[PDB]
Amino acid sequence: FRTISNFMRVSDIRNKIIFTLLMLIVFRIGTFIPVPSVNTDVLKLQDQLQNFSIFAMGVMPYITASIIVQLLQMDVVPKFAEWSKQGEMGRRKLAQFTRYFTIVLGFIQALGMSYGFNNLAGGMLIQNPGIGTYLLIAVVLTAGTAFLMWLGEQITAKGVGNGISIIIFAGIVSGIPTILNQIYAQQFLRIVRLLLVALAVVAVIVGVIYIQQAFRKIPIQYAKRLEGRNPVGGHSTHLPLKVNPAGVIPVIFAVSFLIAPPTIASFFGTNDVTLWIRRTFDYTHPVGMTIYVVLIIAFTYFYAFVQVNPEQMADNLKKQGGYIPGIRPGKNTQEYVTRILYRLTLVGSLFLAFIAVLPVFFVNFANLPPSAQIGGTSLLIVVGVALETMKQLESQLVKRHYRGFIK
Amino acid sequence: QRVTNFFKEVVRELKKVSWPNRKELVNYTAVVLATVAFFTVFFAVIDLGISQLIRLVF
Amino acid sequence: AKKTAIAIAVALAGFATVASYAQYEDGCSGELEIASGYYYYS
Amino acid sequence: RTLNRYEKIANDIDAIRGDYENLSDDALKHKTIEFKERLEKGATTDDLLVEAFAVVREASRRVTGMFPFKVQLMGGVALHDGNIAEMKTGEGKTLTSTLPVYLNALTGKGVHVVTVNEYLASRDAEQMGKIFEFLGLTVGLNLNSMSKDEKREAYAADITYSTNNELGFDYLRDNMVLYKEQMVQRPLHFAVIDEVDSILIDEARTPLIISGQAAKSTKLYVQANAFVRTLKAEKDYTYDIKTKAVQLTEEGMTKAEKAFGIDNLFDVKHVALNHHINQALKAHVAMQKDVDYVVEDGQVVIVDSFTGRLMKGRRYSEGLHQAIEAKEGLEIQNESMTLATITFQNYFRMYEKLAGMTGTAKTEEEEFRNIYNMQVVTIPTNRPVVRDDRPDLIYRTMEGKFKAVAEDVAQRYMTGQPVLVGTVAVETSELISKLLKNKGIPHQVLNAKNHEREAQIIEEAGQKGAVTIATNMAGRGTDIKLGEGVKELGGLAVVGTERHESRRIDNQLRGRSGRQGDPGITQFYLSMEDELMRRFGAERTMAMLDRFGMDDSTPIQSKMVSRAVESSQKRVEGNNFDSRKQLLQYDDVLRQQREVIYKQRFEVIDSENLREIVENMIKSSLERAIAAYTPREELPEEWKLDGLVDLINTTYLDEGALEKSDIFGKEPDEMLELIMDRIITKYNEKEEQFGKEQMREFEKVIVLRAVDSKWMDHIDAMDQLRQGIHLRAYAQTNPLREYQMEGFAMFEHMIESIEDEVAKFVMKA
Ligand SMILES: Nc1ncnc2c1ncn2[C@@H]1O[C@H](COP(=O)(O)OP(=O)(O)O)[C@@H](O)[C@H]1O
Ligand SMILES: [Mg+2]
Repeated sequence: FRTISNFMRVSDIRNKIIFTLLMLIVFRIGTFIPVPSVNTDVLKLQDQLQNFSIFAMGVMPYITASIIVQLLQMDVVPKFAEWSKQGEMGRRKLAQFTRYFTIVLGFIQALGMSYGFNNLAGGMLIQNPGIGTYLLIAVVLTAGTAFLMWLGEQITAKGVGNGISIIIFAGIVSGIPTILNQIYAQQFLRIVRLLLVALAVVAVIVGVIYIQQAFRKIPIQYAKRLEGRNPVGGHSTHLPLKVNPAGVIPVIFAVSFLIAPPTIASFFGTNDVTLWIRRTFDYTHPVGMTIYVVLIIAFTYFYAFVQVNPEQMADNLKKQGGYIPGIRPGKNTQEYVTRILYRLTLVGSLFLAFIAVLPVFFVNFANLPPSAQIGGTSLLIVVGVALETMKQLESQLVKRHYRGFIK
Repeated sequence: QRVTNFFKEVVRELKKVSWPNRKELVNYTAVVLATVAFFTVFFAVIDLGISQLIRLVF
Repeated sequence: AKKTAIAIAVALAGFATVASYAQYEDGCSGELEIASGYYYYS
Repeated sequence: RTLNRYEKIANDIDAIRGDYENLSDDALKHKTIEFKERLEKGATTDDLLVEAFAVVREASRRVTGMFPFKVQLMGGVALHDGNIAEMKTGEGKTLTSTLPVYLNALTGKGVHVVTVNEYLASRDAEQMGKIFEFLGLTVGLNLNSMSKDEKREAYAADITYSTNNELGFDYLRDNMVLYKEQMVQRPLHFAVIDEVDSILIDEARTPLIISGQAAKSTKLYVQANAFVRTLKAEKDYTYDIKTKAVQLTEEGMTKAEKAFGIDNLFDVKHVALNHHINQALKAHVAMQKDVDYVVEDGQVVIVDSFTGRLMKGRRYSEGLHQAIEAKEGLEIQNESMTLATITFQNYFRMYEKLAGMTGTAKTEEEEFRNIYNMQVVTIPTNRPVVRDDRPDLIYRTMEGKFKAVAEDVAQRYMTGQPVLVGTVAVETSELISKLLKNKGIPHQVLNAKNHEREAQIIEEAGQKGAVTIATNMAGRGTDIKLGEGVKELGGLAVVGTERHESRRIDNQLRGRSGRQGDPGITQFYLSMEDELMRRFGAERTMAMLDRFGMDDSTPIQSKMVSRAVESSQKRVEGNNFDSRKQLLQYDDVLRQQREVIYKQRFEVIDSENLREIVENMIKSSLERAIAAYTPREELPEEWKLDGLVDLINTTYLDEGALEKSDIFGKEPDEMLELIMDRIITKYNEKEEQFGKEQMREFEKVIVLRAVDSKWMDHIDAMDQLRQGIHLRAYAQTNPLREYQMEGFAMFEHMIESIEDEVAKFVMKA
């Protein structure tokens, strides 16, 4: 195709995309190498009824550490409030504290994964279940996490785009070749059902891009024009608000807050109230499904009002610059944009709930393998990073040529 | 009732969002299917290659 | 207010670690989100 | 090593200086002629380096008696290599500028030399044009007083001296000529720059804006400022002193709508009125008189807080200088549409080769490599700097700080050596004056409101027994002199009121004393109650560890806190470097668009067969018109070709000159070929009665007025779009990327509108 040919004729951009493909090669050979424990054959023979590697935890502690620091910017903390107030070196100090917090958080959660393996099965235990080889496993898992985030730091500077998001893309789409190898190993519904499934996948990708790439343009007008000097100028200044501002963070919240009550269900008592609360807090069946939907909606509202907070934005438009036509730049603009976010994050909430409940209500009506992942996080991450990378790359060909009036 | 006129408010505000057009929609769909197919066949080729290489090194 | 967000962040990190003792439904991931000049006339 | 290369070239120049003696003025002009003919006969400038610098060295000896040291020779080689030769104050920077100017002037193009003001331009032009016109090279000179014929004679000479402002205004007025014989500058070859740290770093985003045809209306300015003189502080407007961000509150907004008699202030109808209210309110709340400007004879003159000096020629932007002139009852120069605009970094970016000496370029060396790809060579001095640059005595309580400032200058003045202290603002100079008058010490105060006696005070301020208080802590052209007694004492003593956020101003203050190997002592009596320690406030630890060991805040000569405040300077300057590195790549968009359309306007005014390019513009306009009214994907025979033939009959052809069936049902390529053949026939029919002269004058005035008007509109619209692109981050997009894409879309729409205007006006004469 001629777009890939246009990137083929530009040596610097094709050097950067070859750099990204080689860093994904580094990511792959980091995934294929085994762990120092001996239970790799055990998890191969069992199947635990996801996989396990040195990159098994992934960036998930760095995501939740970024969410922890962006929640403790809301309170009265003079330290982090002043680091956020400081423009550049407060941001770097904040990011380095976030790196320290995610490496200690991954270090304790790898120990938690070892303890959960011991409480799960007696085959995936180690020869010293209480003697500290778990610290060595935690150090090598956090070393893998540090290697992949340093890989992301390399590929966000020398490579194409958002370095964390490209390797998360790479990890999340690396299982669909196993799924498409499994689909005809289980197939033998002959084809009509498979073309209907492919049509529904293309239709839900059209739905997710039509919801995701949709902005609400509030036209802000800086006062710094002399209207008696020139004819009318800028319509090109506005405030873009998304339909779904939150992202996948509410879906990850609902995963966290519906897998946390199964620890209380992993009490040693295993009582009848334990089996009943485990039967109510599971979302493959409606009693957990409605809790999952309502908790997604609640935390979409919460994380919208965290990251696109109307009071901080209304103060940033009051201090340096200008206003919205008809609306005073104080608290009236904050009330106006709070109304706007009330009307947008409802649709973003319903969207995340619908797309996060598609896999359960999809594998039922298409009884084809239960490990297949389309929908929810599995769909939004791949589609958002995939088209954001091309929207980053196609902004160079417009830089390349200025075709004047003489030609 | 707050619910009915609030629903009217939401359905009137959603007609002011800058939705993608049909041609940019199908451009985005084509490029996202191209990227997902390109990276899944790149990952299948590297699966086969690294599997043969770890067969070689045993 | 402020201690409400403190409690939400602490309970979030807490139940994140609690679900992260197992995380048996994993494979999901996450993407975070004065002026002078020299003027001259004619 | 570059310094080994410089010293071996200096030794070669000294050996061939031993070769060169007792010739004639006729022999040296013959040397000039033979170096020019050797450059004509295949040889390059680097080959003739040693002989040319020997000729300039001996000629400077003959003319002015002063003989260049090898330090000046290695600095001249480092200036000829295209990069910057940093060398300290008092070492002859103009007579090390005189060497690569002569070497790059023998080629025959136009060498420029940049100073900071017309007085230093005239001084250097006289005392170096003696040396240059000892050898036959005609040296011009440039002012804003000269007319275009005198300026064309100046640039048409071999070597021109001027300021940076006049070079910039001559470039932007050569890009608005109507004929190639009106423009004054040659192709831009070379420029050494005096004080590169001020001309390419501090003044590196200052717009040389050429305005035109003012609006001629004082009415809204005087109404807005007469209204805002009736407001009360913290009841009608917030004001925070750390960042001048004066802004109305809702009762102030309501009484503004009351007094101006309007329904809503924050509407689209009252944008200019809202602008004039905010600028008058910023003018007489934020801008205090003798700390932010100074009134002179009929005009406001800007003072800043970075440097203590005041800028003569500047104006404030966005309509604030008019609000200051309206709050002081003066007469106002009105506002206009800008016709052109360049900065100092773009102007000196688009030369061919440039260089220039300075005093302080290390932090700005790691700046300069990113922008002008020039190194900074630290030139080793002639005589070693023997003055004492002692570490700074730091302690809290600014009253006690000023007390030991007064005690220090008192115990200096008991011995009798002069002391030049360095203040930042006017009020700290006032407090030092009130202390030193109460100590019985006579002195002289030199500020932004006592600036008429600057030459005499800086003349007699180095002599024995004279205390002076200077506000400009970086002295560019002002030179202290000292003879008897002061050399027998410890030279001029320097006292720093504070330590700046930039080390360059501090080093410029330190470099006033140790000139040409003379004694000196400097101090920076620094506080903890100042803005630098407020920005770098780790208050509790340092405050307690210097608080338990105190006696009325006794001074602490602390090397660890000296390195800590050096690290504080490095943090502030890293932040400044990152800010300039962001704003540069925001500026490169309009830089590239301006270079493209200035090159194409010079192609319009330079070439002689322009029927081809006007035919191409009419072809592109006509092709876009038929592509608009013929949908590319839709089937034919619904394409509203009646509207298309109406558009052609009202734009290109006459009213009844194009019919219905002759383009009916055919393809767009052949129908645009038919319509372009018909406009070529109409074009020759229109041409044939004034075929050669008046067709070309009419063509050129239509094309140039269309380019000028659409470029004025595009400057305005890119300004507004760069104002409003920072709000794009509230949808996680990249603001730089959306700026780079929408500036390109707007520039292509601009070129489409240029071609439409040129086509319409040349086809409807
Ligand atoms: N080789 C030399 N021999 C004698 N005097 C010199 C020599 N070089 C420079 N000077 C004198 O030193 C003075 C330095 O003034 P200036 O060059 O303006 O200072 P700066 O180099 O700090 O700009 C000049 O007036 C000049 O006459
Ligand atoms: Mg000088």
